[PDB]
Parts: sequence; structure tokens; C-alpha cells
Amino acid sequence: HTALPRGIKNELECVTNISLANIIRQLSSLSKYAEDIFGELFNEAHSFSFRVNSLQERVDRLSVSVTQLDPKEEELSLQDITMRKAFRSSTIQDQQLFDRKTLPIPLQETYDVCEQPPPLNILTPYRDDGKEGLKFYTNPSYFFDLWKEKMLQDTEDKRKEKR
Amino acid sequence: VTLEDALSNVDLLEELPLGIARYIEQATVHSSMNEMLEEGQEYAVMLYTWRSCSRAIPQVKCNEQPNRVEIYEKTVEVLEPEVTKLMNFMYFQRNAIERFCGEVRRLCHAERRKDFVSEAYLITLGKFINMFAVLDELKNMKCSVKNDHSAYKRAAQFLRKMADPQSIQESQNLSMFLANHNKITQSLQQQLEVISGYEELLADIVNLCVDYYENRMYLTPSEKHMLLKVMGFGLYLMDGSVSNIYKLDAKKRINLSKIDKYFKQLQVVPLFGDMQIELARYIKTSAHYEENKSRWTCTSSGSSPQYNICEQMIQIREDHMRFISELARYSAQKTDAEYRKLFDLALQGLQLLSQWSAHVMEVYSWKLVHPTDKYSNKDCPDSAEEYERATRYNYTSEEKFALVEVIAMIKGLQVLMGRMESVFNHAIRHTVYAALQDFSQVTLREPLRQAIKKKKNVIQSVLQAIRKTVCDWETGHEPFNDPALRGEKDPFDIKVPRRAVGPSSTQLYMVRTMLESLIAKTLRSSLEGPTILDIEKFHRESFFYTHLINFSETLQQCCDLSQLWFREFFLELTMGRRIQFPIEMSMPWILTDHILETKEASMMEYVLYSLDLYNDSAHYALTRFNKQFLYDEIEAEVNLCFDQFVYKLADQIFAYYKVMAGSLLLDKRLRSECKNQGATIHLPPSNRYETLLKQRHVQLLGRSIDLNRLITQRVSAAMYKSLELAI
Amino acid sequence: DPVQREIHQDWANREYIEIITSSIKKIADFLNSFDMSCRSRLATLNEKLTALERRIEYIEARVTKGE
Amino acid sequence: AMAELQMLLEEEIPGGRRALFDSYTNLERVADYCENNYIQSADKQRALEETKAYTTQSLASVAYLINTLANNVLQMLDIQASQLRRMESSINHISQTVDIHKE
Amino acid sequence: ELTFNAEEYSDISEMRSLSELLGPYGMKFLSESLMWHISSQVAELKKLVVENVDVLTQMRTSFDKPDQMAALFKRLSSVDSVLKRMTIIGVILSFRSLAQEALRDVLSYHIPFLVSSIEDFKDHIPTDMKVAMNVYELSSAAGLPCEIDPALVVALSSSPEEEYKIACLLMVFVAVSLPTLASNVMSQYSPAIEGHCNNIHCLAKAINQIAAALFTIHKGSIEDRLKEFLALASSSLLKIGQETDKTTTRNRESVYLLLDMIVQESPFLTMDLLESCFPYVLLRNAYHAVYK
Ligand SMILES: [Cl-]
Ligand SMILES: [Cl-]
Repeated sequence: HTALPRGIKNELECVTNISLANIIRQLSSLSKYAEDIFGELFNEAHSFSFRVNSLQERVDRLSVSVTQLDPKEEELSLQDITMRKAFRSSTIQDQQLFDRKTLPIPLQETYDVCEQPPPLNILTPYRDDGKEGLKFYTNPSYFFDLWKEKMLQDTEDKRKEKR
Repeated sequence: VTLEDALSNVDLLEELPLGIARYIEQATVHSSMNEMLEEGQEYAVMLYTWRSCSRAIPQVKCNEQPNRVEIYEKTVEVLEPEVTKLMNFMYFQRNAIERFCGEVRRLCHAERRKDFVSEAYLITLGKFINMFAVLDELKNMKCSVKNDHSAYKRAAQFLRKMADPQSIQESQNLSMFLANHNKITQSLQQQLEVISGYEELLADIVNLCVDYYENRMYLTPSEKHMLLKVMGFGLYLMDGSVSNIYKLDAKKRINLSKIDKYFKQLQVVPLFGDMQIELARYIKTSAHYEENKSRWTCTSSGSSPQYNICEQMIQIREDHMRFISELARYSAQKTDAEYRKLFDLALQGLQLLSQWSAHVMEVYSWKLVHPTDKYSNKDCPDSAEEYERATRYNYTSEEKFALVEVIAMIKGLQVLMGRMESVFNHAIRHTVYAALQDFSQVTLREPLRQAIKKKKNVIQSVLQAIRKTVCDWETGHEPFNDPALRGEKDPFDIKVPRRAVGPSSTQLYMVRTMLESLIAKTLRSSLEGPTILDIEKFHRESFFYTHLINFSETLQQCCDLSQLWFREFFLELTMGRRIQFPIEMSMPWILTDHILETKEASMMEYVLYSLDLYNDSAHYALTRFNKQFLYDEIEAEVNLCFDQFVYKLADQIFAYYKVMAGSLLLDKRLRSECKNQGATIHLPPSNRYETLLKQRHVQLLGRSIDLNRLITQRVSAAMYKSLELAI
Repeated sequence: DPVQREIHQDWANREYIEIITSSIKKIADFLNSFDMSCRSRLATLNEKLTALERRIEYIEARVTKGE
Repeated sequence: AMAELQMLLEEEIPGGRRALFDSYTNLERVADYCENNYIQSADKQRALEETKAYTTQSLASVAYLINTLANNVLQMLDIQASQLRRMESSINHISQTVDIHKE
Repeated sequence: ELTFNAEEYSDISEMRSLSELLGPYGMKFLSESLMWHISSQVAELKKLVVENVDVLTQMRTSFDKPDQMAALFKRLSSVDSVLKRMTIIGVILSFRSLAQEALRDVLSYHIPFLVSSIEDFKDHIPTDMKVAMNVYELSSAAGLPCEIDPALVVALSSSPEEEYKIACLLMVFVAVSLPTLASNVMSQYSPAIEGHCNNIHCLAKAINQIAAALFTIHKGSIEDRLKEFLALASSSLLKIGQETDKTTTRNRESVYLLLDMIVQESPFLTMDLLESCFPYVLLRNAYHAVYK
């Protein structure tokens, strides 16, 4: 790194005391990093606590409704097949998992300290094509736009080849 | 026993008689030079990541334009802070060349030429010339830079922006700088050739790289490639109007044959980012190449890949087996031997990883400079742009499968090594300490004994300077009752302590540097035979101590595959035609989609490793390039590609198990009867989706992805569609 | 003598430091592997809960009327 | 037990979590104290040995706070796992009962 | 000189058809006959254990000393027989599984209301063993897969501590014998089979159920005895990963896959435990080789 011992009094005691003070600061940093972890674990687990409770009470009163069921009186009507829609289970599909809004806070902070591209959008109002100046420098949506146009063209090329 | 050895023994008969503050100062200079290398690297990053601002600026079609002034005003507002970076760059390279050449002049003095220079500093000087090469090629490529400045210069003038004579001459110098091709390299030569004997220093630098490369004195791929790049640019600089590398070769001052062999075996290595360097170019463009063509064999390559990956894959897979089998077996106080073994494994593992990563990058590097065409690839369109011909169409199916194999074997071992860090760290520090203390306290007793006895005061001072610096005596005090200290022999035992801590950086640097001066009348002449071997031995083994002490950092550097995604160089070459390249030209997706498309069973458990390449590139864009837009684009690509990943994976997974079901229930007798009638109903090929289906938390771009949950969503929807169809 | 003494004390000082920093790293590693282990359990809990939610919605649909 | 879960969710985990944040602010204070106590110290060797004392104590503290909070989080997940176990059992009985009825 | 096609008598449709004809009574009688043949094989295995009781006892405690561990193995006899008999047991158990899975599907179709109660009753038990065998005997009669096979237990139940040691040593004997399979050309894993030509993939089922049965009879720790087995098996297989003999390592990678199968087949062993004593990267590469 730099130098060596010169045998002078209190030379060693001073540098190590600085080294130890830094270690204690690292433990201070470690205490905070642990929080961020246990925190994002608690948050999710705490959310499931809600759903669990909501479901439990939903299960409990259904367990009672079913008790009141009477086969002797239950009448069947054809209006269910005629006037009432059929049961549909949830069909939710998660997609676009890497939007900026899904970026975890820690990485977001590392991102903010990174260099931003030139403020080229300052010249946007002065363009004739009504386009954003920054898109001529960087355009993340370029990948999707090009892939989409490719799939449509490949859908046509493949469609007119059969004929 | 060689003939040379027998002759040396005979020569021994014919020869039978009938400061610390100094190193501290050198270490100061060395440390200072390194800081400038780091600074240059920052400028390299600025150039490589510099995209055209002018293209994003609305032009002035005619002098008669309403917003003419507004545009110009905004132009300066945007480009001014950027032009400042260019001024600083111009100033940096100017000062860097003076600094370097000033150091060359100092080491080339008639008297100093007879002096000793540490290997570490020659290397640093070597990295200096490479820095110049990198900066110059980056500057040569970036038309965007030159044009942006002109756009600023043209706007600042029309606006009559206040500027004093100094500011004007400053602007004028920048223009001339940005307009001159190979300016950095040309300035370097002028200031070098004015120094008498400069070619003698560069010869020392080159000879050292040749020695390291030949003897494997490097760990990471970048270290390996740096040696070659120094050899190349070195010879180039040594071949001018004042020096001649071929006459230098005749006097055996250098060995062009070895360098030629190295360049022939490895022809292309990364220079910076996706910008590669064809080593043989240094040779072909040298001042005296034309008259000495026959001297070289590396100048002939062709569009043919030199090595067969199939031969390479067999060995790699063998080494993967052999090493990991042993490592896995290593997962109260240990003995020195047991700690040494873990020490050896840590190094061997890092070396193995480096070889693999080097294989991948070197293949990729060669491909980039050798794009394919119709002649080599029938499916390669003649209109396809260079980058697509350099990547997408430049790999066969088997090549793409093999690359993912190596990538997976790399990342796989990296995980095992990482899990072993804590144990490694302890075993390494124990081993380095033991080796250092055993050498300084015991091994150096004999040499010191002879130096004192034969009044070799110069050697004695060095040996004592070493022992005084690092020795950690068990009694807290040196053994004053030592006979060797008086110069006499032993009738004597020393108890050497065992600590789990390595020496300080200064301690290790000083010891190695001083030992190096001994085995460098020379001091080496006054030393016995066996002792020189002992010193050479410790000096050789201690070369990797620093790497191992910083295991964590070294591990990452041996598994760096972050450059597969970056393509700013090729983007620049499109002259604004491309703001980016589509995903089909993107290596990470090329390698990943290939497995999804072919559904290759043998590769299905590897597919996540190729996808992990985005993490490497993302981390690199955030911590090294330090550019937001680069991450934005990586994230946007992952976002698109991962949706396709889930769709294709879930799709083939359902189809696979539907076919399995239909096959399991198909009447057996019917099968046999169809076979007997030449209409065999073919069985479904088995596959390997289980591991993918078990992934509950895929780490990608900071997110934790539950792949199982996503697949279930699609597969469930497929079940309902099947039922809906049947009914 | 004062230098030799300082060097022996430095070795001891640095070993102690190495011991602490080494422990700080084992804590950091636990935190990570603990984070991952809990991520798996949460996903498993989420998986089962979601299934139970769907199942309840299904059973309710069998015992109730439609729109 | 639901009581044990409420205790973990409302006090012990949030509490042991804040005790960790307190360690964050308290240790950076102890760090400055070790440097200030050394500056004002007439016995440098004495000041160092006391810093080492605070360092060792700081390590033992952080490891204890994490361990305590780790066990709490695990106990929480174990309880929630059994909740789903009992709920599935109840849902299955409801399902069987409905099947009997429809038949 | 076979006169029949096995697949036309033992495939899913066939075993289901068989279950239709035999029902719970018949299929239960079928399994009883199977377990008898297994008892016979276990009886012979014990002889091989007793015949090597000394060496095996040493190998069990000297598991971390390669040199001695290797020298001890050479003193073992009837290694092939141990592997051969355990494989037979695995095959028989594999058949029973096919029969039980077929029976299960058939019963869920004919007697859903009874099956519904049997499933709920087996899944949610606390627990005593003698009372668990009663819940398990009922369950298996309905084709439900059990962690402990009641029929197997009964079959193997026909000094108390002398017997326990044998069971323990049996696990050791098998664990240290696996590497031998690598020298057999037939130990080749086939993607078409999703198993090995010589049925050694059935060892996964044999090792698990025999352990669960024996260490239930002797009231030991199934989980601990299998943990020990895995460690000893992983250790033995890792050692051959550094050898070069084209013969002894011919099917090294195919034999490696057994460890994956053994863990998948066993509810007492987890992938995490396997990872800590045998990295999956080895298994990954192993699968790649056989699937390519
Ligand atoms: Cl197949
Ligand atoms: Cl059926």
C-alpha cells in the first residue's frame, strides 16, 4: 500500500485503532443491510398473513353454508344453462417482469449514482418530426418494436408461401 | 541432466579462486504510474460509451430558419459539458506520453541502463503502451466524438460565445487532435525515437512478456491477453527510423520466433469492449515488414477456425470431472500439508476457470473479426450486415451448444469455489504465512551465512533487510544466539510460528522485489547454486500470493463473460443506421433461444446459465462502464427475451407431457403391428425439464423469479384448452 | 529493536483483524443463504395458498347461483 | 397458535428488527468514540486495547441480534405452514361434504 | 427364447385391466407373493453381510481414510452378489409399484367416496408405529403409496441388536459397492429407458424401501441411516471421478445418476443434502453425456 514501520512510538497503535474503528463501522453497516433483508422477508410474509386470514373466514362460513344444504328440497332449474354464466377460474398470467418499477431499491440506488445520458430531450420541442431527441441516442423499446415488426412480417411471408 | 548442466559444473571449477529508502522511492514511482493507468481506463470508458449527440440534434437546413438561434443555444447547453471531457482527454494523453517517455529516458541513461528494474514495473510500463494503443483505436473509431465537437464548435461560433485567445487556441488544438488519425500512437513514436536506446527498454518489456506467457506467469484471461498485446505493440514501436527489430533479433536481443508462434496459436484477443485486436496486425504494419515477410507464419490465417471445439470439449469435460470430484471431497486445527492442499486447489480451480473463460472469449473474439459470408454459410444472406454475420450466422448448432456447456461449467464451478471461500481464505493465509516465515527465518540462514563469511556486504544488507521486514519470531525477539549470524555453521533449531494472516501488500512487494535483485559483477554471481534455486523457487511460487489473498476478487475476474452483450464498436460502424441491434444478433439470446428452439435434451439443464450472462453484463454496465442507458437497454432486452423464454419453455413442456401421456396409453399390440408393416409409430424422445420446473427463485437483474409459478400459469391454461377442445 | 518489536505487534494486530473481518463475512454469507432459504419457503407457501384460494372459489361456485 | 403468530408479527419481529436498526446508529457512535477516546488518551496502548474491546463486543452483539431475529422469522414461517396444512384439511372436508350432497 | 412381450402384460393399460379382474383382494395377494421373494433375497443378503461383518464394521468408522478404506474394500467378498440381489429386489418393488399405481387409479374410479376418506385419513395422521401400520395397511390396499411399506415390513419381520447391526452393515456394504457398477457395459443409462440396461436404476427403490422397512422393524432412524448411506455412497463415487482407467470408469457417469435417483425416490433424503456431498454440476454433466 504505502509505508513500513519506523519503530516510532504510537505509530502502530494509531493505524490499527483506525482499522478497528472502521471494522466497527462495517458492523454498523452490516446491521443496516440485515434489516433490508429481514424487512423484505417480513413484508411478504405479513402480506400472506392477510390472505390467510381472509381465506380462513371465507372457509369457515362456507363450512357453515354447506351444513345447511338440504338434498330433499334442492330444486334444479334450466335457467342456469340459459340465463346464468358458467363458472370461470382465474386466468391471470404474469408478464413483463423486468419493468423499471420492479427494480429493487438497492439496485435503484446504484443506478441513480450512475451517469445519466445527455439532456437531449431539451431539443425535442425544436424537432419537426415530433420525435424525442433522446431516442436518437438511446432507445430501450427498440428491441420490442423491431421484434414485433419482424413477427408480423414473418407471419405474412409464411402466410403467402402456402398459397 | 542436460549437456548445459554438465558444462556449468565444469565452469564452476574454472572460477574457483586459487537501501530500503531506495526501494520505497521506486515503489512510490510505480504506485504513481499505476494511478495514471486507472485514469486512462476512465477515458477509455468515456470514448467507448460515447454515442452521437449530434444525430439527436435537429439540423439547420437553411440560414433562413426561425429557431436557428434556439437550436444553437441548446446545442451548446448539451455539448459543452461533454466537450470538457474531450479537452481533459486531450490533456491527459499529452501528459501521459510525456510522463511515460520521461520514465523511458530515465531508465535508458548510459549508467542506468546497467541498473536493475523490477518485473512488476516493466509490466506496468507494458500496460502503459497498451493504454496508448487502446485509447488511440477507440479515438480512431469514434467519429461520433469528432462530429459532436464540430457540432459544438459550429454552434458556439455562430452565437459569438465569448472566448479569449487561450480559449480559442484551446479549441483549435482539440480540432486538430480529433482530426488526426493515429495521433496518440504517432506522438508516442516521435518522443520515443528521440531517446537513445529506448528500443533497449522496450526489448526488456517484451522479453518479460514472452517469458511470462511461455511460463504461464498470469492468472486471469485479461492478464494472459495483456502479455500478447504488449509483445505486439512493443515490436511495432521498436521498429522505426532509429531501431530495427530484425537486427535486434539477430543479436539475440529478442526472440521473434516465439512471438510468432504465440500469435499463430492465438491470433485475436479483446482490445476493449467488442473492439478486438488482430495481433498479427502489429507485425504487418511495422516499418520493416515488407522486406522481412518470410520471417513470419502468423501473418497467414484465413477464414478458417484454427481449432476443433469437439477436441477442446472432450478435454474440458474431463478436467471438469477430475477437479470437481476432488474439490467436492473437501466440503481442532489442520496440519500445514492439509492447508497447503486447499491452497493448491484454490489456485488450480482459478486456473481452470480462467482457461475456460479464455476459451469462450477467444472463440468469440476470433468470430467477431472473421464474420462469415455466403461461401462459408449457405444460409447466410449476402445483404446481412457485418455484426449479424459476426455473431448470429457465425456459429453452427454444435458450436452454440458447446459454448453454453463451457459457460455452464464455468458458472457452475464458480458457485462451488465461492461456497468454499471462507475455508480457502483461511487455508491460503495460513499457507502464505508459513511459506514466508519458513523462508525468511530458516531458508535464508545459509545464504546470509555465506554473505557475512565471504564479506558480501551488499547481499547481506538485502538478506537482512528482508528478514527485518517480515520475520515474526516465536519469542517476539530474533535469535541472537545464531551462528550463521556470525558466519559460522551449525552443529541448531528454530521454532517457526503458524498464523492465519498474510503479509501486508508492502511486505510482499518489498520482499519479492529484493529477492528479485539477488537472482538478477552481479549479485547472482556471488551466490551458491542450491540457494539460488531456493530463492527462485519462493519468488516463483509467491507470484500468485496476491491473487489468492484476494480470492473473492480474483474469482470474479476468472469468470468474466460480461463482454458478450456489449457492441458499441459495431454500433458506431453503422454510421447512425442502428441505434441498437435486434435480439437475434445478441449473443446471450442467440445461445439461449437456440436451446429453446431445438428443445435439445442434453442442454435443457444448461439453459439458465446462458441466460445468466445478462447479470454479468448488467453488473458490468453499472459498476465499470457506469452508464445508465447501457443498463436500460440490457433490462429492456431481458424483459422481452424472458417473456419469450417463459412462453417457449411452458409450450414445449406441456406438449412433451401430453405426448408422453398419449404414448403411455397407446395399445402395445398396435405398436408392434404397425412396426411389422413398415409404419412404426415413433416413440417420444426423452427430455430434461424437471430442474427447470423446480426453479422457485431465479436471480435475474436483481429480481427473484419463480419460474415454477409462471410455467404453471401457462400449463394450467393449456390443460383447460385441451379439455375445452375435447368436449 | 523498536522496529522489530513493532513488527511482531503488527502481525498480532493484523491476525486479530483478519479474524474479525472473517467473521463479518460468515455473517454476511448466512444472511444471503438465509434470504434464499426464506424465498423458497415463501414461494412454496404462496403456491399452496393460491391453490387453496382457487379451490375455495370453485367449491363456492358449486353451492351458489350464477349471474 | 394464533397468539404466538400475533406476538411474532406485531412485537417480536418488528422489535428485534428495530433493535437491529439501533445497532446501526449505535455502532457508528461507538466507532467515533473509539477514535475520540484515542485522541484524548494519554496512554495510546491503553486506548487501543479498549477499542479492541468495543470491536469484539460489537461483533458479538450483531451476531446475537441477527440470530434472535432469524429464529423469529423461521418460527413465523413454520406457523404459517401449519396454518395452510389445517386449512387444506378443512377445505378437503368441505369438498367431501359437497360431493356427498351432489350425489 | 421368450414367447411373450413383457410390455403387453405389464404396461399401464394391462396392470389396470389386471386390477379390474383381481381388485383389492387379488392385488393384495399378488403383492404378498412379491414380498416373499424379497424376503428370500434379504435372507441371502444378510449371509453376505455376516460373511463380511469384520471388514464392513471397519469401513463404517474409517470412512474418512481413503488409503485404509480402499484396502478394506479389497477384503470384501461377494460384491457382485450384493449388487445383483439388491437389483432383483428393486425390480420386484418396481413391479409392485406399477401394480399399486394401476390399482390406485382403478379404485379412485370405482369407489371415489371410499378413496376420498382413505386419502384424507392417511395424509393427516400425527405418532405411534403399530397404529400407523394399520392406517398404512388400509391405504396400500387402496393402492395408496406409503413411506413405509406394511407388506414389506411384515415380510421381513419373520439377538435384537445383532440384527440391527446387520441392517446397518447392509447399508454400508451396498454404499461402498456402487462404484463397481461403473465397470459394467450394461450399466449404460439410456434416454429411451430413462434407466439402465441392467436395471440398476431399480436400486434407488430397493435402497429406500429396504431401509425404511428394516429400520422400522428395529425401531431405528430411517432418516439417519439413509443420511449415512448417501454420505458413504457420495464419497465412494467421487473417488472414481479422478481415475482414468477406461474400464473401471466406463459407465462412471451413468452410475453417478443413481445418486440423483436415490434422492428423488426417497422422502427421507433431500436435494439439499445431496448437493452438500455431491454437487449437481456432476449430475448435470452426467445427464448431458448420456442424453447426447
Ligand atoms: Cl430417446
Ligand atoms: Cl381407469
